[PDB]
Amino acid sequence: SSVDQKAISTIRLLAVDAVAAANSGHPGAPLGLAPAAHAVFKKMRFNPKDTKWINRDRFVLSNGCACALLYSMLVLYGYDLTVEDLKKFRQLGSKTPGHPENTDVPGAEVTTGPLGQGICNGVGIALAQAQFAATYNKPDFPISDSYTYVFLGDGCLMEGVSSEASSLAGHLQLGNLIAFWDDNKISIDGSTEVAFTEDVIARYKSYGWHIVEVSDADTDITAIAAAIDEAKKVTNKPTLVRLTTTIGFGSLAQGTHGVCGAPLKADDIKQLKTKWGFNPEESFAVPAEVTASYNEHVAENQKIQQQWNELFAAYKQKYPELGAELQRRLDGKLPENWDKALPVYTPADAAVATRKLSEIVLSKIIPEVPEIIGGSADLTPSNLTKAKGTVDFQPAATGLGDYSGRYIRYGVREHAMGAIMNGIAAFGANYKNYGGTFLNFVSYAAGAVRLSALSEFPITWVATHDSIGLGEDGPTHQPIETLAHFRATPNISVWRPADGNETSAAYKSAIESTHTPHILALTRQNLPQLEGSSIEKASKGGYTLVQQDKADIIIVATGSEVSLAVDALKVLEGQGIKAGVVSLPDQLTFDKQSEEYKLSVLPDGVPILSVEVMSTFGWSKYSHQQFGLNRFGASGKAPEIFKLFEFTPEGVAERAAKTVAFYKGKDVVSPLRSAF
Amino acid sequence: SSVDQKAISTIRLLAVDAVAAANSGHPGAPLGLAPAAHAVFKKMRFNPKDTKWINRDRFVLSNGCACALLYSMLVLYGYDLTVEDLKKFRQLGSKTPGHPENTDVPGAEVTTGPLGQGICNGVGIALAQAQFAATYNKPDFPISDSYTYVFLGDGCLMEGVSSEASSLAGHLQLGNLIAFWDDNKISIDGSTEVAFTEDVIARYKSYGWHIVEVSDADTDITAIAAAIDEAKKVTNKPTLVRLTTTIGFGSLAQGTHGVCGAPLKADDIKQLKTKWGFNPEESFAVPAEVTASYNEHVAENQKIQQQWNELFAAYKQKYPELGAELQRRLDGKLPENWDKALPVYTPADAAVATRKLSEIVLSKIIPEVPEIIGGSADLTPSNLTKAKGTVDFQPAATGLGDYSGRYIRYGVREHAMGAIMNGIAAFGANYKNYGGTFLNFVSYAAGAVRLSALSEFPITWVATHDSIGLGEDGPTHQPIETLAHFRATPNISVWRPADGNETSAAYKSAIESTHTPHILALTRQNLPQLEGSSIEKASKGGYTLVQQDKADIIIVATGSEVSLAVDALKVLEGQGIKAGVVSLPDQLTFDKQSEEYKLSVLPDGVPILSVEVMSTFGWSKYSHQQFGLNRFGASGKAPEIFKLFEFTPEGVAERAAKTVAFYKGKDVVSPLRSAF
Ligand SMILES: Cc1ncc(C[n+]2csc(CCOP(=O)(O)OP(=O)(O)O)c2C)c(N)n1
Ligand SMILES: Cc1ncc(C[n+]2csc(CCOP(=O)(O)OP(=O)(O)O)c2C)c(N)n1
Ligand SMILES: O=C(CO)[C@@H](O)[C@H](O)COP(=O)(O)O
Ligand SMILES: O=C(CO)[C@@H](O)[C@H](O)COP(=O)(O)O
Ligand SMILES: [Ca+2]
Ligand SMILES: [Ca+2]
Repeated sequence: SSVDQKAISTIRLLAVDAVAAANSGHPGAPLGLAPAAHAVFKKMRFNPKDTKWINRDRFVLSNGCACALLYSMLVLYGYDLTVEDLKKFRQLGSKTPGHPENTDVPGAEVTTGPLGQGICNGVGIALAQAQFAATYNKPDFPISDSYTYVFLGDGCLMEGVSSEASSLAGHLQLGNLIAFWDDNKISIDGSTEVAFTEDVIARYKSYGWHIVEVSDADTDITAIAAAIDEAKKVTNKPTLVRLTTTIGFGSLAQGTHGVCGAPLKADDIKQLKTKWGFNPEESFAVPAEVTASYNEHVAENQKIQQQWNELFAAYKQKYPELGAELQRRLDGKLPENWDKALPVYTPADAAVATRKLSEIVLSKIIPEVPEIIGGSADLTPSNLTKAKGTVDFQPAATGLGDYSGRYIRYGVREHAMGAIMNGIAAFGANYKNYGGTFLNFVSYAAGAVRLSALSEFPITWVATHDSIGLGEDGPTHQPIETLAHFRATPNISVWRPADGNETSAAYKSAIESTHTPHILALTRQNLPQLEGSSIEKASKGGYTLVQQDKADIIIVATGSEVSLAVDALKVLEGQGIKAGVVSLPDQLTFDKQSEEYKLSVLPDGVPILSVEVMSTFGWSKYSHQQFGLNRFGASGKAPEIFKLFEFTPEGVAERAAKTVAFYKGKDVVSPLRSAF
Repeated sequence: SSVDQKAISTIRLLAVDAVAAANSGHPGAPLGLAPAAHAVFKKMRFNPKDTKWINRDRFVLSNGCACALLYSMLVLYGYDLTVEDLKKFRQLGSKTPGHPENTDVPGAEVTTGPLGQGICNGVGIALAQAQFAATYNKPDFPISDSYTYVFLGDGCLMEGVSSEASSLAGHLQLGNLIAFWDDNKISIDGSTEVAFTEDVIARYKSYGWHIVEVSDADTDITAIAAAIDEAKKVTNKPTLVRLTTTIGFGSLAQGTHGVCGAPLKADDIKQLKTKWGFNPEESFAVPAEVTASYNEHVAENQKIQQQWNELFAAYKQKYPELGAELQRRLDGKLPENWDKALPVYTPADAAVATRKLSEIVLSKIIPEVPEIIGGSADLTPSNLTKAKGTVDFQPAATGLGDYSGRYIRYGVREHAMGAIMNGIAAFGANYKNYGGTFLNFVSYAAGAVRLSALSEFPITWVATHDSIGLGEDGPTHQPIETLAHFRATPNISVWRPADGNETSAAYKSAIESTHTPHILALTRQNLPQLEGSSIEKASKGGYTLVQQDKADIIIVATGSEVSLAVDALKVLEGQGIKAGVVSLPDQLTFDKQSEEYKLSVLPDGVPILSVEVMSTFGWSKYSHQQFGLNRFGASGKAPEIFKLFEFTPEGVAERAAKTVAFYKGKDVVSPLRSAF
């Protein structure tokens, strides 16, 4: 219609003008996708004034560099984002950053831009929706029936992470996921003929996706809407809608890679506007008829949400227990005193691997906290991430699980597991979700892990086999750089618990988290229960395990090296050296403590030696000398590897004694002191 | 035949016995794949006594946990690996580590185990072979005509990196790549029905691969050999051979996930041996008839290599220039004085972004060093990785390039680009190959990058847009943790050149490298030519740029922050503070210098402040105080971001002055000093 065309032109020109004002950014895909964005948002249920409505449809822009398009949609629909914000596109401190950030942009469900992530986030949103609906929906009470709409480009389809997630989403028959491929035959290097000639459609059919092809997505918004209708009929397959578009549609440079990621020339913008009936002298024009048309859809959606609120109230009357649970989750609140389920240990209990302590924690807290779900990337019997008696998340048609299940079989797909976890957290409803693999292969998922931190999502990696302690699998499996990498990433809690109490503290942090992803570095090998550990002390991230007034040295250690440090203390005593021991199960949590608390753990006037069997990077924040492993490991029985590298009570004692001698007659201040 | 069956049983039992002796490891896939390994090695051309013969067929075990199978093959064929080594499987210091390592295992082309890597390495070996053959082959001189055989499992097929590489390998029509899928319907979590139900075959057809299906790969070695013959007829498609096998074939626990990764029970091993005609009381049995049969094939292969050597000698007679070039490369030697092509700059030259300096270096050295090839992951016009006038590596049938081309269009496939680079280096012939992306997205390829370091491959990442200096794309694009991560990985040179001379030094290191991967962290933004820089000094990794006898402080910086440090020196002079400046373009290279050299750069008795606009991790090796960025970045014009975070001459000067005050009346020793 005339107003549809005008809306599409408005979107296109807002995006182009935003890029022009910044003299930076990507106008091509916004021009090519504005018809589809118009059609999809008209089909979506959402409330610009309540971005957290749990039964909203979700939209994810996986091709995040097209975000001038997303921002234009959000402005036009009256989210908390204005034309003045668009005018500050890509400007320092603005609400319109160069790639969409869920923490900064109202209506941005996730942080995208790194290619491949958004579509996987969409799989996770759709996974959560299916699980949520199976958990809460009752006859006559469709509490959850929302869709997940994803836009993606060729770039996302080239990134392996999207293949992983698309395979898994097809396997999981996620019929409320509808993704749209911007099939514009152009990427940054030029035509896709130079690097991307696969039959995408045949590939997606091989995953079990439904396909709808829209041959003229530059203009045929009727076919785009019909493709959504068709997709919604196919309740047991995610759908890929092939949008054949011209990148930069309308531009003089349409269909060229130059329109991909540079501002258009001024004269190009003038002819765009004139051909579409706009004033070439005007920027950021918003015809009131477009606002009005969009406001009609908002009003209708707000009435749908109003009715949903009444449906929820009637739900709480009919299903008081489920209803109260749901309200609690939508309030962002864990069950009262849920943490009384955390296992507690004493020094009289047996040695246990922290992977096994983790299993035991999950077995106790999963029954108490329904919003915990999680899985493993094909390492369930090694990470120990499933609680006996839970059922797998599977479409019931397979006979292998149900959508009400709580345990996800991710397969050998660490990267997509990371990004799917981000989408599950993004869904909301207080989901506290986790994913298991070996610590060394969390690195396969770095692209997503970093976005967990940037997005402030409380996801949890259950990262077992944390060190040379795993033994025979050898240096291809043994972390060296991994903790340093993730500790150097802002906003990642990297817990390396030493024993049962510390593992309960780690999970207490990970589950209570609302804005910080967690990585739990867990052992293959057994560790003793420590004298002096508790959930309370370990919850401070770092704490004095063995207090030694008159210490000649303090040894600060994590995980499996805390027990080693305690054994070294006994060797040192025989050498006439008095040591204290600090356990530092999470450096981030410790960092957040008060300066006085931190100085009580790492005081002035005593040399401090760190001990952790991987990179020494970062450890100078907490120590004067560092005993770590800065070379790759070895394939052998773990105790022999530790002996080889002198991570023995005697080897630690030797380096502690050298540290005491090194600082003899020097003044020593806490590593916590800084010049600035 | 009878001896074929006996060889297959020998292989199976060597593998099972190796796992049994270690009481650790994976017997299931070795049992299921021994028939195929027997058939493939019989088709392969190789010399156990010359593992570097450049026209050998290559074999890659992508499912590296099956390496008891690889080791058994290598022992049986008389590589420098014995039955005594097998008996030390997974034992500290042995030549039979738990996953195959090219540095430790004769006949292991690459380091595998991390799933997905090997098949991508195979794509790279096959890419190099195609390029090598196109470069050197002449009529009547098939210098290079070898195949690349890869075994892989379901796990590798689930990992996104293999999808990337398989898409690209199909695009590249790599007809000498033959991969074999162990289709045994089992992974660690159980049946593949729980997580991996895609139509693998249809997917591979969608990439343009040829398919051969072997329905009984437990016994039909005739069909496996015929599938190789068929694959070799299809010269314009890589082939996937579907091997339908029983995991753990023969074991009481065959076809169960328990046979995947745990030693078999002793009684199981007894019945294996009895059913196949072996002595259940005997371990590591090697029937001499199997040795003999295998030695016949070796002798035939050695005669093929002998004839190849004569073909090469005749080649050098007919094509003296090409022949001498080829001999030089097979000797591992760069062209004499190739480095005289490196650009050199003075302080009178204009400011240049180090990405552009990189382009200029490549434009000068590519014509001089034919063994340089490389590409970009769809960022060619942003990384600036193509030299004008080179042609792309493409099958000529596309019209878009030729296999003699030297520039690879990797598409948006960073992880596979990493692992393909490892395979290109693994091919040998002195290939010095590179791959461009933004530094922040090198992290997508961490799984492969770590294996570059562990494998000692001289690959090069051309990693542009290294910091907040890139500006508007914002925090999803700006590295914070990235250098710390890779610097904390053993054996990665992480060059962050400050100017033209330093960028030439970085490439001199990267191209001369034979055992160390390089990451070149390069700027989007322009940087000045520094007074005091040179290729000679920067080649030391760290060097005194501005010497100040009587320094009150030394500022050590890298890349874009070296110019900042020099500007801070001028501010400090006005505040009555004398500073020196150290440039540290590669910490690893610097670390390898003599202790006296390093102390001349970072002396005792002077506080040292580091300045680098990302994580402060690692910097305490070189400084007393660290000025870095330990939070995510921001979307804005780069100079405004630097101002926001006070990476300005005044902000650096302020922190330098606080550092001088902090150490007033303290004794200061070089950060290079250690207690142990
Ligand atoms: C993981 C990752 N790699 C590389 C980039 C850089 N990049 C942004 S867009 C883009 C091109 C992808 O092309 P396409 O998705 O087809 O976008 P279109 O040009 O059609 O808008 C690339 C390589 C990125 N943002 N993330
Ligand atoms: C990147 C990566 N993720 C996880 C692992 C752990 N792992 C080793 S084998 C394996 C199972 C893969 O199953 P499959 O390849 O089908 O091997 P099969 O059991 O049939 O021998 C897993 C998950 C790994 N080695 N590398
Ligand atoms: O080794 C691998 C990865 O290649 C897995 O098969 C697990 O390592 C199984 O062993 P556990 O450590 O769980 O006992
Ligand atoms: O921004 C992206 C990645 O999303 C690319 O489109 C490049 O950033 C293009 O800009 P230059 O920095 O090369 O000028
Ligand atoms: Ca495209
Ligand atoms: Ca399998």
